[PDB]
Amino acid sequence: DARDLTAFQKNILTVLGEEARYGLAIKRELEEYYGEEVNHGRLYPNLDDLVNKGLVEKSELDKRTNEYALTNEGFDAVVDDLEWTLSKFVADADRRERVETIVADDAAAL
Amino acid sequence: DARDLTAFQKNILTVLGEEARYGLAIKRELEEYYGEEVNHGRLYPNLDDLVNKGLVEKSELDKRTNEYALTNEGFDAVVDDLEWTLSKFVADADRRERVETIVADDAAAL
Ligand SMILES: [Cl-]
Ligand SMILES: [Cl-]
Ligand SMILES: [Cl-]
Ligand SMILES: [Cl-]
Ligand SMILES: [Cl-]
Ligand SMILES: [Cl-]
Ligand SMILES: [Cl-]
Ligand SMILES: [Cl-]
Ligand SMILES: [Cl-]
Ligand SMILES: [Cl-]
Ligand SMILES: [Cl-]
Ligand SMILES: [Cl-]
Ligand SMILES: [Cl-]
Ligand SMILES: [Cl-]
Ligand SMILES: [Cl-]
Ligand SMILES: [Cl-]
Ligand SMILES: [Cl-]
Ligand SMILES: [Cl-]
Ligand SMILES: [Cl-]
Ligand SMILES: [Cl-]
Repeated sequence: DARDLTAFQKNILTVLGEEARYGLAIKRELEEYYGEEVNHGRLYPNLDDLVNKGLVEKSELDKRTNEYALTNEGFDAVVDDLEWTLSKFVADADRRERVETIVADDAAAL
Repeated sequence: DARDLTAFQKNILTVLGEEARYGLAIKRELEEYYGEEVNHGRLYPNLDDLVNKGLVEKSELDKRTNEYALTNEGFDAVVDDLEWTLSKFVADADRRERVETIVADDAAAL
């Protein structure tokens, strides 16, 4: 089950929900989120874990470079947690309008 | 600091984003999420941590019942996580359509 993942592992999945990324690209995406450095020794063992759990697939481009992508299971985990989060956040009309605005503005910036 | 919370602590904040709740009520909402029992020894020390961080307020009610609610800081942390999650998930028009359906269905069920 994916609901037991650590916050750091879920954030990797969130990053890859946007698009498949090289390991180094995931690291900088996480660093922009956390506002502090993400060590190589924290990211890559957790990438390994998610690959072994069946949530991420690894494509070997070169020695010292790989691309990571969500599996179907991984995407299901991302959508499952988003649904649960929204089921609790969308608690009244004001909350509905707030999310509608977030999504619309996110779309506009694409 | 809020972006450094554990998955369990973030899930507590999510639960209280829906509405204020007694400790016992938080426990069962989390149990429904995880599909497994949540021990008192895990929930309550984490609630105390969130209170100490200023993200939850503990209202001590009559006769040994406590009710927990988000502070303004706690609500900020829930929205900030949701915005980051949505910024990564809403990557194209089909992703936007899926989120908008989830939000609308949730609102309709209220
Ligand atoms: Cl965690
Ligand atoms: Cl973590
Ligand atoms: Cl990349
Ligand atoms: Cl890599
Ligand atoms: Cl790169
Ligand atoms: Cl780190
Ligand atoms: Cl490594
Ligand atoms: Cl989520
Ligand atoms: Cl759900
Ligand atoms: Cl509504
Ligand atoms: Cl709101
Ligand atoms: Cl956790
Ligand atoms: Cl979480
Ligand atoms: Cl309650
Ligand atoms: Cl209890
Ligand atoms: Cl109760
Ligand atoms: Cl804090
Ligand atoms: Cl308090
Ligand atoms: Cl964001
Ligand atoms: Cl989609």
